[PDB]
Amino acid sequence: SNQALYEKLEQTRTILSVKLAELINMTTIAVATTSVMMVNNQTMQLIKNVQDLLILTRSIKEKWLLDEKQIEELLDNCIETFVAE
Amino acid sequence: KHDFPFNVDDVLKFTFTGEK
Amino acid sequence: AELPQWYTLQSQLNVTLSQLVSVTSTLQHFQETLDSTVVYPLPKFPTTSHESLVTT
Amino acid sequence: VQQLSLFGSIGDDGYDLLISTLTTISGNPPLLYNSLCTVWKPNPSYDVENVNSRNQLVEPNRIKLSKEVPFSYLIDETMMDKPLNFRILKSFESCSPWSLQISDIPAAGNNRSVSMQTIAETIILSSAGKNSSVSSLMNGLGYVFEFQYLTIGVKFFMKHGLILELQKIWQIEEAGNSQITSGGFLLKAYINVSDIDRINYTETALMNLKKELQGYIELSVPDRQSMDSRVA
Amino acid sequence: PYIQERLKSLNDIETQLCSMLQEASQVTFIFGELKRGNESVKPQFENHVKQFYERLDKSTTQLRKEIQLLDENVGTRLLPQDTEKMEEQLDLLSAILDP
Amino acid sequence: QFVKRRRDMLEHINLAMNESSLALEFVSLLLSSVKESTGMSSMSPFLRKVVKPSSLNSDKIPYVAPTKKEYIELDILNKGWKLQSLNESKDLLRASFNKLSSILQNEHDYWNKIMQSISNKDVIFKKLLAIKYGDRGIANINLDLIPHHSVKKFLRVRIFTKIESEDDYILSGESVMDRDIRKQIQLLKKIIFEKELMYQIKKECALLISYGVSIENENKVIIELPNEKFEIELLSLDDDLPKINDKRANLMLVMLRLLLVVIF
Repeated sequence: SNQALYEKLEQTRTILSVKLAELINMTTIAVATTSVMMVNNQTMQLIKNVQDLLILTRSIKEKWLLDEKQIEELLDNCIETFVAE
Repeated sequence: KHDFPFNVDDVLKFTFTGEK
Repeated sequence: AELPQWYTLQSQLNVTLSQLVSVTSTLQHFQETLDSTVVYPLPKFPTTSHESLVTT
Repeated sequence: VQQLSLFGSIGDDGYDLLISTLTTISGNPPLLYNSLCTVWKPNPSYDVENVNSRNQLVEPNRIKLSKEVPFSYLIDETMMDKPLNFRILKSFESCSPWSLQISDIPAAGNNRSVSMQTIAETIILSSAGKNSSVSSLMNGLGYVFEFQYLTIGVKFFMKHGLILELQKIWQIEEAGNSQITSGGFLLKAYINVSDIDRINYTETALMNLKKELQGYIELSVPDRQSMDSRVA
Repeated sequence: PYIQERLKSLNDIETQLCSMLQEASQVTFIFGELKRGNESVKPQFENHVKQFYERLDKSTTQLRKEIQLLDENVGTRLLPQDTEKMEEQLDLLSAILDP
Repeated sequence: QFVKRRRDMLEHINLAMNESSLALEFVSLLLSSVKESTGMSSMSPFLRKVVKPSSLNSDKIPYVAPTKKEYIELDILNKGWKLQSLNESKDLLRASFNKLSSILQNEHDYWNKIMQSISNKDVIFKKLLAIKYGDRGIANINLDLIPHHSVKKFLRVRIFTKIESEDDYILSGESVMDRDIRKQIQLLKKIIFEKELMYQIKKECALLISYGVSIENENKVIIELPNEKFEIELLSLDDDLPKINDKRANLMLVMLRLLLVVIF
């Protein structure tokens, strides 16, 4: 089940970094408004990627989570003192 | 900068017949 | 009353953004052709009854 | 007696892992035990027609007598001063009350889930007289000593009469003791049933054990020819 | 303990993610400063982005190594009573008979 | 608080639906000029009876786009909108930095609180973390253990004595009562343990009924003797020294728990 964390986590890292570079290369170049919302959606996707990393590390943490003489004498004095014979 | 023992049938056959 | 799952919401939002970008791309690709023609209704048009609609 | 068993085999390295696994599953520590089994085969010097008085064919079968013996006769000099637990296996006038048993060939049926076997058993309490030895008794019945094997291992007590025997088996001879399970431990999972509903329920217990242990140790069904003690 | 120290290391990785967020607000904010028409905030920009990808790379090495520890801990130190009550009653009884 | 936000959703998405529908109708009606009726299929029943096929104007005018592209009046707007994009991105990223910072703080405190509840001596089980005492409670967040706050069911035994009146009895003895995570573990284990022993006593008086040991209250049984009298009660700390039999009651209770351990 760790290979799914390898491929999934690594994919989230590549999408985060590469999508960040695509972001900065799209912030620097109704086309303007479409750039506004494409950049904003890339930013929010980076936020969801960071939150995804936090959830996966949380899943990692959850994976880390998931003699006889003293009795004879003691009971002897206990019974003798109890009954007061 | 960055990169991306034995055989169960033979043992039981010994326990029931004694052949090795 | 209560918002459902977020996967369907974000998916529909991604479809909306895909449609907007898909329309703006072809629109910006054909910006010289649409500016080289005029469109206005023909006599075959019930304008004697409704006039503001044709303006809209 | 109908015994339903499923066998397996492990190595000398995963012994602690299997003991810990079965300890966490059964919730009880293993119990160290041992048993000696002597097999008596028909006397080759004597010849008897394999037929009953009712003109019916008779198949010759071996007779196995098993008993117990304390570990004081098993621990030598280099084994002293050690904890009496499951970690020992990794370092390898009258007569006594014997246990007389005869095992038959398991039932047929392709794609079977369990290994049902019919075994007759009577308890030999004691004896007396001139020839009071168990060997002379078997010679009087018409059987001679063929071979014997001493097995030492651990057993568990779960539910529904299931027994897990993780044991090693040695052959007791005069020239030397050869280890048959050299390299690992023999695993067993049998239930002794004295009805169709109880037999199918026992098969359900064994299938639940194999399903629970699926992935770790595999419990297959042994061959019938490997459990047939008939003389040929 | 083992899971205590490793849990603290995971918390350190989470703080490295927080630092990744600091360097994110720094690359975006100081980047916007670079796009306002200023070039004097360039060295601290490049240093903040280099620290961004460096802290991220350290998070990848320590996190992947941690998952390797998860793979190499299965079976060993990771799972795939009335005695204390009796001794409690014995110590309590001895406390009664001997105040 | 939130219904207003739902109405904001209905308003924004409502306006988006209006502009999208009007845009679709405009595109279809603009299409109807050059149509073979293929684009009239996107119309409404009114637009179909209003517009007609092979209609409107198909005339052509010279190009106006390149003359506007030669001007440099558009780059200004582009730069402005991109700058605003940068600012908004910075703001949202900083807000997310605050939220994730607080979340990491609180959750890290939670982990630092869990470290004292798990190693190999402290036992833990399993979308929350449960724990069995004797039932099974659920552990949540300092930390607290919520069972099924709660009553303190701790039983006690009192020893009575009949004086020269040969009629009733007087109180002569009574057992003393003594009061983070492991503390609640041991306390609740004592609660379930003593309540289980009391359940065994309730299952005991039904067979000791003929020997004088009579059961009266579900949490109070009496024992009749020709000279003395015992009372076993299971109460909390809300109901109810020259006494002498205070030690015999303690020894009697310790013998009760010891006998229960013998049964186990």
